Amino acid sequence: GMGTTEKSGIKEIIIQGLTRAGKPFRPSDWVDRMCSTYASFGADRKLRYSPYLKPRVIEGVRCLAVDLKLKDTNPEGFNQLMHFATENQLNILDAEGNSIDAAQVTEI
Repeated sequence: GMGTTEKSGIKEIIIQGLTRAGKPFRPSDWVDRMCSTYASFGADRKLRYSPYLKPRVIEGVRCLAVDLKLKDTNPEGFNQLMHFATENQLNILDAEGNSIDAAQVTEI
């Protein structure tokens, strides 16, 4: 804010389920889809949502937390996950839940 916020040390982010217009995106299971989308069967024919991805609730809105470690191991995956925010125009937040841009993330 007209001060030194030259980058940060963000290591977890939260894609809000609420748009830049302040209204909540649909379907309400969008958060559940992004888990499935990166899941796999764990050799026992049950799906296993990967650890780098979990639902939340904040201010009553659902939203999806994302671990930045996934970018180390599969940067393409996390990239496409970030892009989904820009798609539905969701408020990209950080670990505290301040509204940020994706440039503050995929450059660490």
